[PDB]
Amino acid sequence: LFGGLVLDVKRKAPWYWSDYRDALSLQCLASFLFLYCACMSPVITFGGLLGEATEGRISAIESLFGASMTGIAYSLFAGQPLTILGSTGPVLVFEKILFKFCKDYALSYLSLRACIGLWTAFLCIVLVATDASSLVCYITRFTEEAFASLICIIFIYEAIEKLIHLAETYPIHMHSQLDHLSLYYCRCALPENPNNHTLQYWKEHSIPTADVNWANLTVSECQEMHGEFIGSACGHHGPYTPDVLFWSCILFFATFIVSSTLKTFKTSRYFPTRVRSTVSDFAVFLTIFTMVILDFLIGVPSPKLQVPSVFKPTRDDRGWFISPIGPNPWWTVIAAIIPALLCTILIFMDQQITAVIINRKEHKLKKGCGYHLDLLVVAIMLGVCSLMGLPWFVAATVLSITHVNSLKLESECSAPGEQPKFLGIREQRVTGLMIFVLMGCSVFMTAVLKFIPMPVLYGVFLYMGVSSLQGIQFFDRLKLFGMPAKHQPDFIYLRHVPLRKVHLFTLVQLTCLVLLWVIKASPAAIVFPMMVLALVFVRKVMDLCFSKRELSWLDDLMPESKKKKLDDAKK
Amino acid sequence: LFGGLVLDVKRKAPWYWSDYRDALSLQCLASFLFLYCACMSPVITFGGLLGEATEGRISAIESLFGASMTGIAYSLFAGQPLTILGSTGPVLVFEKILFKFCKDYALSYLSLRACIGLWTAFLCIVLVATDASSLVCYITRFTEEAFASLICIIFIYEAIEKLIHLAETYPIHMHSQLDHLSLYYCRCALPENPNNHTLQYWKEHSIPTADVNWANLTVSECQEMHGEFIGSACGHHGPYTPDVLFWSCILFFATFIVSSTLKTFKTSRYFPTRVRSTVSDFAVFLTIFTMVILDFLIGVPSPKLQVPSVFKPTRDDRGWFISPIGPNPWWTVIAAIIPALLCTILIFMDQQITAVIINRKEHKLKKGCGYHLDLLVVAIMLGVCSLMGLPWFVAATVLSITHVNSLKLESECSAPGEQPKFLGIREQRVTGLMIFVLMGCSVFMTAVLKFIPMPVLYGVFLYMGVSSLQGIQFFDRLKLFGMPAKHQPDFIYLRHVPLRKVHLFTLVQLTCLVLLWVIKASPAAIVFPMMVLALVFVRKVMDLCFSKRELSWLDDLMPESKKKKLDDAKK
Ligand code: NA
Repeated sequence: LFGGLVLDVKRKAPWYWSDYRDALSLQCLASFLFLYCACMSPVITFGGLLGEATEGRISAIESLFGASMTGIAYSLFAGQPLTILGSTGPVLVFEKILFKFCKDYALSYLSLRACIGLWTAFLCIVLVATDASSLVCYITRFTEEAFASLICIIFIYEAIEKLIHLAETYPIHMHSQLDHLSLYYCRCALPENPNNHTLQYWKEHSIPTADVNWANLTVSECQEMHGEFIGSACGHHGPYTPDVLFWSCILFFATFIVSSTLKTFKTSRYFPTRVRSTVSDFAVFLTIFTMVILDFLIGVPSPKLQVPSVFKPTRDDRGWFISPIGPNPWWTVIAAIIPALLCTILIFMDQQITAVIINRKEHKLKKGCGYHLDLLVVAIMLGVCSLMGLPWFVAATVLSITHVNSLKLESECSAPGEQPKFLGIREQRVTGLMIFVLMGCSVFMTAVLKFIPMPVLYGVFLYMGVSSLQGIQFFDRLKLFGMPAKHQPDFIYLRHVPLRKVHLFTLVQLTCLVLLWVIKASPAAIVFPMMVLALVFVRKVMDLCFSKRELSWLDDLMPESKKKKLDDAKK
Repeated sequence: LFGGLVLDVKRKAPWYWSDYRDALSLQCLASFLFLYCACMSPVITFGGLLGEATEGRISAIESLFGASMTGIAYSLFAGQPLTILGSTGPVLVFEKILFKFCKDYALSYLSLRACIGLWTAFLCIVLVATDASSLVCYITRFTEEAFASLICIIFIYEAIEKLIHLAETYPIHMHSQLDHLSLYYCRCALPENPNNHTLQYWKEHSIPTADVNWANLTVSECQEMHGEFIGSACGHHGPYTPDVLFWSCILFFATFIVSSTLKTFKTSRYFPTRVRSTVSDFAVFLTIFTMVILDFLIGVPSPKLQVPSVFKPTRDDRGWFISPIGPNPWWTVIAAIIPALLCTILIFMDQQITAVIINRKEHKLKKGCGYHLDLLVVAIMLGVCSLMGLPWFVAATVLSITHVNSLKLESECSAPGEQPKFLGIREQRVTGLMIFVLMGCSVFMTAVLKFIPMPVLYGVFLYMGVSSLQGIQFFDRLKLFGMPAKHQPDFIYLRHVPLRKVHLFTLVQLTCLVLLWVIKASPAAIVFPMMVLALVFVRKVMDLCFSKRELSWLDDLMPESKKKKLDDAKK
């Protein structure tokens, strides 16, 4: 109820200091380096992708600042501070819709977006007052996993989409004809039967004496007269990249084989435990390090994550921090209630589901946890980031899970080679702080990531997407389609529910994935969070479609390993 | 004594028909398909490499003809049908020196080599008459593993090394730095301040008015015209290749990863076992299938394997069948006894050590073998090859072993995935025949391998090298010196033979390996076989340096498999 959220803080304050001294060097150092690089790339790409859309009033710097701020407060005042936030599809689409709505009565974007951001923030406060942890517990595995797994796959989907997309901006000579190598050339030249736009572009910009200069230009230079890249070395607007496409694929493919090699070192027998694990958690940093040397030696001009080195608010119509919201006539502010209310619901439900996925019996919880405090800290930080007109980041699934696995407490007497002991997972509360502090300080740090190529981070991302789901029981079953039925291990959840019913839960769950997939692909697509509601309604039905016993074997709330221990000790 | 190799044939007669009907498709098909390709490129690089050496007296086709016969007869008429007689170092150097010796008193090269070939054939005939078999016992695991490990290590190195050479002969740019890509050029041009060498080459070949040609000649034409390549894309003699390095590396890595993935699919569990196992054997065939297709589609010119379709003598002044030697001074033929005596010794020991390495009991077969038959068919094949003026071939290590490992019976009764029972190996002896049958018929066909570039054959080569060294006990151990003794792998040495004693033995084995290694690298390298002699002498000394019980564990002529059975049935 109202004033019952105090109990969360009271129940985490004795533990608060005790969770700093928990932290160690040689593990956290590595986790911080890993998450620092990981977290930086989506913020910048998102900031840019969003920059074009909301017409140059938002850019890399605005996303960097809001992201620094958010990370610093979240890692301090969260009742589950192990979620490492990252943007999602509803925000990106929502902003575009806000933008399309903001093409009439469009006197300031910023004042309208602060009014919308404030209404949804304050509403998130109204939700934590009433009924934020009075319904949350009604959920079960079907829906939480349908949501988690589907999202995780998109993580992989855009890792690949990122690579294939590059393939469009970097083409190749499709048959080299080396004998004709010395004949290859490409020069810029004037349009032949030129379009009006090229025509208008040339006239109104006033370029004098272009003929002495048109015989050969640099790559940027031709793009500014809009001329044809004519030659036998031109098959697309972008010249024929010799090697970027095919090196990029080598970087991409080598990372996903090598990164998996490094994380499985933990169970190797060739060393004692002390030099083993410590090679197996520097992994992402070593893969960044070696692909960096290979790229340095044999110089392919492969893309990198670039960050600007100039510090400013963009468009000269922003202060660093700007309070005023007067320009829109007053009524629009009142009219914003219906979108901000749809958003407070999508934001609320995203957050809470993600909290449910952290607060399972996987990634064991040692101490108590709070829903209301978690929601409180996103709601206050959403309100202030919106008050400074900066980008929003919401608790993402795969990021939280990989953050939680990198730092971890493990036994002092490990079995010879085989049988590593999980023995919990760490919560420090200081690397989350430092990551977003050091990424805040990287407005003027441009050298460190510029070298770090884009492809190696893309592999890191896809590997991340794959390894989060090794603990999600559903994917295991998804991969059981071509597998025979006598070939699996004991898997108690298989022995007392028929094969026909196992496949039948996988087909239906897969149907709702396919259903999500098409709603995501609609030119609206914001129904998706609210779809988790329907996945609960339908779920209840299924007790009658199939026996209640028949779901107490799969969705069963306690994890499969424990029930294997339990049922074997009964017999 | 004499006529004592007859027992081998008497012991190979009973099995004769049963070892064709033993033969089964898809485990033999795939092996043939991978080998056909593998063996042709091996006898093609050695025939063209001898061609430059013998001023075009011996050709690759002469090499194809000798190879087709050498293999065809051997797989019919030997005592081990899984040995493949490959293009080996000793031949080349012998032929060099011989060519160098036939510059004083060397009117004819072909007749002199044929006389030596008949003499060394003859020397193996008196050797094979008496005691070919008895002296085999003096060779043991020490020497054979030392010898073998080095050969496989070298083979792996020249897979990688050959690839480096391709990048060296098709030069690459350190940095493209794309903006100036379009600015780059290189055109052929007349030599300025011409060197005496190109001055001379130009003059005597009589090619007038090259100035009108040298505005811009093609890469092939300029590179044999000794003209200077002048431009910004020529830092060196030839323009930088856009795509050859990265495409060759993609074929190389890809082939090395997919064949080893596929070959371990036996111990994966995605399908019923019967349809599982068939896929793994053809994987080499599958890597070939898909890479030929991919290169067919988007082409990157890279060197491709061609064979002379035209069936002829070389230089059109030498008869096919040639003639019996007679023109040379009679005495030179008698003088050839000493070089040929040297040759016989090395040929007998090189042959015999490879045959010992195949006829291990960890390499056991459900059939016999005959050393004396193998030398005998080698001796016939050595005389006929020499009388017809063709290249000789001595037993190569990796080819014979990758044959053996590629086809092996393995049980399908096993538990799914892990533990596929070893159940001996497979010696049908019908694939060797079928390989060499198809390259014999594929001497006037060239269309088959013109569409397979070298790099993919090189990735096959790297897979051959890595997978081959399975059976070598020593290399396993070298890789266990890092492993501690807390959870050390089960090697017999820990309780029966002290770590100190295993180490002293491995260090002395390694020193004699490094000594065989420097000997190989020596500008003679005739001395490589006689060293094997020394490896015995040194073996004897240790009979006073150590108890004999403590060395019967790793140099046993009964495998570990038997010791594991014995020592487990005692306790
Ligand atoms: Na999300």
